[PDB]
Amino acid sequence: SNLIEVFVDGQSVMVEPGTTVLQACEKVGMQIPRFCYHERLSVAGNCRMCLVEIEKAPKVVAACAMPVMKGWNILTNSEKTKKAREGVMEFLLANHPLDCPICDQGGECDLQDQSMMFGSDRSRFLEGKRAVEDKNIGPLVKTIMTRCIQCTRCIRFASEIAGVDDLGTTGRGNDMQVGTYIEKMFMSELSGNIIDICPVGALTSKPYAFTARPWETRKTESIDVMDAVG
Amino acid sequence: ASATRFIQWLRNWASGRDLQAKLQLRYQEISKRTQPPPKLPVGPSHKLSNNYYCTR
Ligand code: SF4
Ligand code: SF4
Ligand code: FES
Repeated sequence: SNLIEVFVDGQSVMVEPGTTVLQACEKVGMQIPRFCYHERLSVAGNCRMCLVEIEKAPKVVAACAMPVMKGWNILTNSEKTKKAREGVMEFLLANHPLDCPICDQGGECDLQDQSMMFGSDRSRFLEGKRAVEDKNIGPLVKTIMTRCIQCTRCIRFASEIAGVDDLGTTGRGNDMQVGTYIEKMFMSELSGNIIDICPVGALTSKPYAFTARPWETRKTESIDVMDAVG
Repeated sequence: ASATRFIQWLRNWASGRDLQAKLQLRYQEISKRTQPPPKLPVGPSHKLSNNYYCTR
């Protein structure tokens, strides 16, 4: 009654038709490294990190794009899948500044956790590194666009859910700046969520700025007051 | 007497051969400030091509 039997590393799993490769892997317990995909946001194949090789295929498909059909043996720990993750990680960090001490995000950073586990130990890189002029977005959100990995997640956030339409890609190749072209002071509702949407230290809270690192502060669960929804 | 010539005969006489290898023994071949700045060699990595973590 609308269920497809497919294999993740040779293990049987039942899924609804229309679901993505990453959605099927979440059912068994697997988690493919990602940068664009979000549970609440839409689907885009920008970064091409969530590469997972399915057998009897010449090219490796992304976990974002492909919907699961009948009869697929998704191999997560094959020789080509490991080389795909190690490859793109080196491309992502070739044009990204050495800012981990001056970065507002510490242990929470998505680039840090993934590059240690999935990426290579050393980089081939010798010469390059692009530098991006920072744009003052608002007094609530500090913006250093040098660290941005042009993942296109905040642009989708402002367009589809926030519904403000200010952020956008301008330029081609290396010279691509994420943000408002007209230098407009972006202030609206849900603007304090775009700091949490961004996986890297490109967008961060200006009132918080620098106080503690993610690992240093002890987390405690509470319901927020002074709000109707709670 | 504090003269080394006569004393060296006494210490050699009283059980076992001495003369060489003193108690202090920090006179010659003790290099101060170690050496001129050296270059530390790299292992089987560092040199590019076929340096995948899939193999390692
Ligand atoms: S975004 Fe992550 S990897 Fe990049 S400088 Fe900040 S902490 Fe380091
Ligand atoms: S600012 Fe952050 S969320 Fe926006 S495109 Fe860059 S990395 Fe992605
Ligand atoms: S996370 Fe799937 S393409 Fe970027």
